[PDB]
Amino acid sequence: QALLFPLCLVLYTFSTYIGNMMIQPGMLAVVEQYQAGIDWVPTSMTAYLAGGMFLQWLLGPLSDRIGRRPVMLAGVVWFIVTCLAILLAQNIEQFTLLRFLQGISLCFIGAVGYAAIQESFEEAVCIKITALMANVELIAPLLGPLVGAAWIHVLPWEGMFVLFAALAAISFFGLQRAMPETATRIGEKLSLKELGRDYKLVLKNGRFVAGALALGFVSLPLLAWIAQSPIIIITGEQLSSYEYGLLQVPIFGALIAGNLLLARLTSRRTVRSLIIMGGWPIMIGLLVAAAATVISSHAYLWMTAGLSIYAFGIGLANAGLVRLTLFASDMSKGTVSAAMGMLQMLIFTVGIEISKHAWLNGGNGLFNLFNLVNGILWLSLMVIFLK
Ligand SMILES: O=C(N[C@H](CO)[C@H](O)c1ccc([N+](=O)[O-])cc1)C(Cl)Cl
Ligand SMILES: [Pr+3]
Ligand SMILES: [Pr+3]
Repeated sequence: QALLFPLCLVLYTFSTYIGNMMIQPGMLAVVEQYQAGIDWVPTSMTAYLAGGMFLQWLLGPLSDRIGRRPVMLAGVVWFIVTCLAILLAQNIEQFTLLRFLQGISLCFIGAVGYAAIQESFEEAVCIKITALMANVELIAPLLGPLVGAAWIHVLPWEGMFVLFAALAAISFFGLQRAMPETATRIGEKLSLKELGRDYKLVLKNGRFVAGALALGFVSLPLLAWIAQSPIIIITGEQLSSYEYGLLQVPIFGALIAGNLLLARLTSRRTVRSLIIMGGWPIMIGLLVAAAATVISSHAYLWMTAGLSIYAFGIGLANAGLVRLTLFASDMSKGTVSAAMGMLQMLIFTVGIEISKHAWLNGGNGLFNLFNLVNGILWLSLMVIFLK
């Protein structure tokens, strides 16, 4: 009778995710409205993700000391305010700063929201909620760009931010009445020296770092495609909004297909064999995209096929590498999760920006060549990581 709590956390999580996914196709309308160059399109996502890594390391220990309730509720409010505030941005620089401020809201989901879930419910009921949250993460990158392309076809980009704020408001009120206080160290002081030392400690573990870096590198081509596909397809190939959306279907559908095969194979395959199994489509897909576009710069259908094959591999291999990276360090899971989360976002932010310059200077060929080296770096780390 009190399932309002995990339900409203799912709603909030969903809203921060479309806070990125719906926005990207709208970015072409944003830069036209500010009369800014196309180079600002991928940067919207870069700033959002950079904000997502800013406070990651702090919120867990802090909410443990002052309460999961006030910290979680504060994050929801912060998202509401920054979503509305971007309506007042006067140039693309100001717009990009607010994307960064919005992205900080991402830190509250894992470090305090999910921490509260694990502390409240039975381990059997905890699996049901976790699975549901995983479903949302899988559905957002498919539906997001589709709904976002449909939105700006009829409605202003500003309207999307009003929608994000509204969904988060509903989420606030449910959390305000249903979230219990579960923080275990209320009243205790926080030492930033002890906290910083815990992070130096996790980063000393070479096998943990290899796994965490590998997760960043291997996912980068997907994230770069989310960031840049509007300018690649619409301004680069001179195609329509409809085709932009159509090309998302084989890519994110393959990702889903990869995850469903994972579920069917899990009882009769170890984590290690699934990573190796995914490596074939990961490497072949990225090779196909690169070879085709070097031969012919405008072979965007070959590019899309290569990325779908690669995306299938990710669906099969990623969750297993997450699990193994998590247990590669014997330290507290709060510290480990936050560390691996920050390492992968560091790669995403820097990688998208490199990817942007690669595309601007050399087109689809360079875009896909850079994705290929990221695949090679994942593979290089797995030869070491797996033993
Ligand atoms: O895009 C992915 N998701 C992972 C983890 O969910 C990635 O770390 C990520 C996290 C948050 C995010 N966002 O809300 O902007 C995007 C990617 C795929 Cl690699 Cl599954
Ligand atoms: Pr310490
Ligand atoms: Pr400690």
